Amino acid sequence: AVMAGLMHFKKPDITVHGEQIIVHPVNEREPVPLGILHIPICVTFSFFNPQDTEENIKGETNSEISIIDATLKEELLRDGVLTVTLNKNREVVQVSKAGGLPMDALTLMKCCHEAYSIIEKITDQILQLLKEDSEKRNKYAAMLT
Amino acid sequence: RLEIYSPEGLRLDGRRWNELRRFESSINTHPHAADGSSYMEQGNNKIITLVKGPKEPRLKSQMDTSKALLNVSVNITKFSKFERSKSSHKNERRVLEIQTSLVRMFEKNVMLNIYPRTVIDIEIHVLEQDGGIMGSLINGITLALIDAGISMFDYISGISVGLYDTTPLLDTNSLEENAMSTVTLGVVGKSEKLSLLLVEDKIPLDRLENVLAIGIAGAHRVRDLMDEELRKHAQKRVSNA
Amino acid sequence: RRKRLADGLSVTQKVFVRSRNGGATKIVREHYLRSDIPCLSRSCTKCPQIVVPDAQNELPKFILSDSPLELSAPIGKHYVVLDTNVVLQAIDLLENPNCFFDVIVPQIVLDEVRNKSYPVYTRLRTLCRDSDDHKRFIVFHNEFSEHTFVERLPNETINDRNDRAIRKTCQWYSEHLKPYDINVVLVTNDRNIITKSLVQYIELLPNADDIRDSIPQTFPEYYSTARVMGGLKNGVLYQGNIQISEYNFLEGSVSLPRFSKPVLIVGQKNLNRAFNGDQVIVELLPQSEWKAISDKQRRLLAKDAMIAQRSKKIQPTAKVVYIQRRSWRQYVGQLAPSSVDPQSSSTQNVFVILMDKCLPKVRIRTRRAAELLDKRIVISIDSWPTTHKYPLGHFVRDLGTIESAQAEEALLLEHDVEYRPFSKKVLECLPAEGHDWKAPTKLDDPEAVSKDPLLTKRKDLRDKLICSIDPPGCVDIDDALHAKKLPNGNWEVGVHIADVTHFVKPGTALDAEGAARGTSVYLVDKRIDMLPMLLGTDLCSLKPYVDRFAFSVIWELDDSANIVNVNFMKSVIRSREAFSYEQAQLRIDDKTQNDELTMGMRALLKLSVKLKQKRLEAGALNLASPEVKVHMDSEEVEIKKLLATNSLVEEFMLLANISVARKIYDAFPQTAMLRRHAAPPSTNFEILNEMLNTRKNMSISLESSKALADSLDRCVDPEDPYFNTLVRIMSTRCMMAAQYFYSGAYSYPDFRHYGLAVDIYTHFTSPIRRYCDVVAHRQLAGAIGYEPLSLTHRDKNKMDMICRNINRKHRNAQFAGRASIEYYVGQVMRNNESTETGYVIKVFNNGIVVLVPKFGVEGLIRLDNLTEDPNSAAFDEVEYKLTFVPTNSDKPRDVYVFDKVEVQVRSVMDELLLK
RNA sequence: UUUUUUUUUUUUUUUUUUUUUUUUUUUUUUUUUU
Repeated sequence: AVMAGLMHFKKPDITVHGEQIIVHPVNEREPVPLGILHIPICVTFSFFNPQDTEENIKGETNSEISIIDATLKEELLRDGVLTVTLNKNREVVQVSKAGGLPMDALTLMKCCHEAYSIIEKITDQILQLLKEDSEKRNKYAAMLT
Repeated sequence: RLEIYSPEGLRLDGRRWNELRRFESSINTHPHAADGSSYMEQGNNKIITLVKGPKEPRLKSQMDTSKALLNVSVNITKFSKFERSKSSHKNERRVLEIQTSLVRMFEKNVMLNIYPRTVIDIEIHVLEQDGGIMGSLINGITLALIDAGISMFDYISGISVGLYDTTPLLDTNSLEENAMSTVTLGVVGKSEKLSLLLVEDKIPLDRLENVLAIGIAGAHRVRDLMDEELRKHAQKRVSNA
Repeated sequence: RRKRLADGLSVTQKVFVRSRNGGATKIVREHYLRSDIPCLSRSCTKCPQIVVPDAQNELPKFILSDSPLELSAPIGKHYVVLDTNVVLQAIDLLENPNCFFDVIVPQIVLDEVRNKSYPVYTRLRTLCRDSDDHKRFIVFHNEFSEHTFVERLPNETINDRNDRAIRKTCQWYSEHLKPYDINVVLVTNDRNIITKSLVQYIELLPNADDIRDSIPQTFPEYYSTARVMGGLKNGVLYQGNIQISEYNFLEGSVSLPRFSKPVLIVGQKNLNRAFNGDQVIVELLPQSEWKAISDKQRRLLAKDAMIAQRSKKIQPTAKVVYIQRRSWRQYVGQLAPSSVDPQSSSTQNVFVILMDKCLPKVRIRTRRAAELLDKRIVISIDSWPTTHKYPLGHFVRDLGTIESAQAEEALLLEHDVEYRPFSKKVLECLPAEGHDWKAPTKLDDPEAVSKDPLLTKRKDLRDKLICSIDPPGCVDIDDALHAKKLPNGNWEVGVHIADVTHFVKPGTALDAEGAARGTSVYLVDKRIDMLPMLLGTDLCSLKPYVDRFAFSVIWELDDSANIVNVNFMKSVIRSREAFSYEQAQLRIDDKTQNDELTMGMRALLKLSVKLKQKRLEAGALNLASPEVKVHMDSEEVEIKKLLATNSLVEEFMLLANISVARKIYDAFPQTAMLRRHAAPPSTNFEILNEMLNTRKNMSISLESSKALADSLDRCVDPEDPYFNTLVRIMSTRCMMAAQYFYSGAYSYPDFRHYGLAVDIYTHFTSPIRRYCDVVAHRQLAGAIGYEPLSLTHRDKNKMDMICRNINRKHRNAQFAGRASIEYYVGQVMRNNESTETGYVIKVFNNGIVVLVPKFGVEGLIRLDNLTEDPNSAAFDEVEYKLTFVPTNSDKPRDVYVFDKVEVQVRSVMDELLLK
């Protein structure tokens, strides 16, 4: 929501008149948008232990369970949580795993690799929706001439 | 403009790419103030940790009939850096985040279910700070908890790894932390399972596994050092007493 | 107090005080001491047993020779250890290929050099990196070693501690290498260990007479650094560039942000020892000294100067008290044949005149001035003491005899163009296969797909007849064309561009060298390339009959040449034939050939005709400016001509550039590499317009691009059609300069390019000879999902640095090419003395400017020699006409502009003159 | 062969924001293929 709102916003055009500034009304001089450098998107994972703590800490098998985008019922019973942010340039913006159930590192890397396929589709969807909204506004303004 | 990593394989302080800083720790330093205590020195870091409890709760509201309540408090002094801090750090969101992360880390390791209707309090004082402070906090908490005779499943060790272009550097200091992105890890025992993973700046997706492996090996060495110190202290304690 | 940790590794403490702008802070650092620092000598047999690999798992290499240079008794077989002042002052001797073959540089010396002068540190690091079987430099880490580390004694300056550390390092080498009878010599010009000064060591060499001349050699004093900083902070002192002209050497101007106009500096003493383009610190002068002792008074004086600049006709003056930065690069100059003494075989003092006319004279010490009387030399400037009237310098390198083809090198150094061959490290990045690199026959072969994980996207377009047209002297190929007819009646076109970015990777030495040289420099006889021969000339050029990787763009342009389909992809093709302009014209005009390839070529010709008609509809700024092509080959100054094929590929390249610009801007709206050409002012236009409506009686409209083009087209003369090109080239010198930039800097209205009336533009088609095209290729490869972009092209600061660098190198290359062609024209006209005509383009009150149409070199004839008794001259600006009587036959004759006079060329003593 | 059943305690929440800071600069003419 924050990224889409930032990419949808426009601010009024202004000019500097000597020492002070002038803020033009919107019905006069066509407000202008902001500059966006990249589009980050977050994904959250939830972890469950189907065994006891002794098996998790001293066991050889790794039988922990990971799901994506838990509901309210699921996230009230989870043992751990992980959030990762990524962009379309294959950059890890941030990773947060602040305690919880200990997890093997290969599983965490697999989670990080699964998040990228989701973020690509989300980015494309946002861009398409913004383009369609802009076209609708332009068409209505043309029809109102 | 400085030579962070020279063509001869040397860093600014003279270390190589896979070497730890000087590691010194002490146990039972404040017998009259707490049940367990430790003093940690990692490079130029200086931390005091005190463990109070298990004990009767202060208020009847903070009582649980199935397990104990665990609290962590972190105090960062105004003189811990070269430049004096303008205001206090007590109520910053960063400090609250650190405290919550530590509590959630150590909830799963301490056997809180064998101390019902009690509270355990951890108070931490940071006197000097020179990079990689989160791992030092983890190591100090582990040592102080073991010194207090509180049941747990295994050790947890903290470590920091920086990525300089294509070169991973182990156990970075303040100069390196201001010039590259870093990763902080918390490792359980001698396994590959992570209790904490913290990345705060940008890192390429195809360069993270190598950093993780380097950090895991470093944390295993840190665990070895802590175990050796603990065994030596126990031997001295039991030899005469 | 040090502690032993684990493996002979010790740690100490390092404490010092840092002084910021008024603040004091103490810094504490930890310092580790090791015992695995190798001596890096190939004769040692015990150090190779202590080395460890680095992060990339590479063992250290041993560089220093086991049989070094042998001097006379009693030293023999020596090594050299350097000193800080020797490195700082004598860097030219170290780079000399005739001395200093085996050199050791301690760590403290390198640190001090880096602190005091970064470029010298960079050059020293380059010397260390490029070690071979001729020169060998190493760096020894004496501070990190536990055998050579010393601790600062109480009450001792830092210089003493550093000198003691250097001597300890020299001793450690002296005893370490003894079993191999190798000695160490400490070279330092200040005041066991064999210690010799720079002069003493040179005299021991077997070729001292060949290199002894390269040894490095009342104005008010400058203010102290603390005083200058205090004055700058309080607002008392000001900083800016200084510009000095060659006509007057006793006056200069400095521009300051707080003032609307430059502040004048007048006086031989008011100007301290300063050059042109220096960064200086100025201080205002009292009102009693303006041209017609406390901070508060000086602020009041600054306010007075600010209020007196607007209207009062009194110019505030200033003086120089400090020099911030100095250019002082290597300068090309020639000996002055007036200070030489024939009756003197001893060392004498001579003077050298620099090619740059804005710089003063430099005194040079030598003893073989007779052999350099007629030659060009390279020198460097050392210092300008207060007592001396001229700066002092030393000889560096000898270019060659004056007027020789090779020596006249000089323009490359003066225009700052790199021409030395590539190093071994750059050539390492090239493919190991060399000329045996061939693309796979099948793109899906298991080995082909395994070796190229991205080969699953590369298309196969080897199924079309592809032709390329380039000048006969061209070798590197960047373009290729094809055509075919669709059944529905639409015309399909495709432009093939070489894929440089496949073999060039960001973060490599090859990439760094390519990015340093902004563009390739082309000369009529020689050529300087941005890329190595092996890659660009052979492996990357789209040669016919062989497979070559390329980037492909396809369009579906109708009979009216309207875009309906545009697509970009990376594919594999194979060129069929290569052509030239005249050969292609004879091919298309050859009627007996009825093959489909010529039909495709003529379809491309008609499509380009339609495209250029559309462009002229948008804007008709078409130019015809000869470059004065010269090719003598004396066991004939011609004019370059535009042919149909020249205008054919031009439209296709323009379309590709526009399409790539639009695509990359849509993909990356903040870091897209684009080019622009702003609308120019009117002063240079209005002066020409006034002159034309005075004499020629024409007018040029500045309404728009089409209006200006129509105005240029209006000026027609039935007698001399060459007058049209005269006003075209005259207007060609009035507009602004096109500059590269990144799309995140300016707004979209500022993206317009005036020359072609295009709202957005970029450079894409020639990645071999331009780095901007390489950047555009990387952007367009990242704009399709083929590969993610790198890091350097997603940051505004790095893009700005790249833009500045490429703009500077483009301008320098243009200047160098113009200088070379002008020099060749002058040489070909000096040897052959005949009669050559000319045209008048400018009238002066005491001269006439005459431009030769067949040569393109303007000439000025001074009235002092043009007309006898110059007081009788009469010129008026009403008709731009001067009245005089010629020397040969006295008669009142008037001179106009655009007239015809006969001009010849004489020798230059220190140029054109009336015939 | 009568006769023999032992099992402890507790009640209705500590009070005042986002800012969370270190290693040093430059210079005068469009477009394409070269």
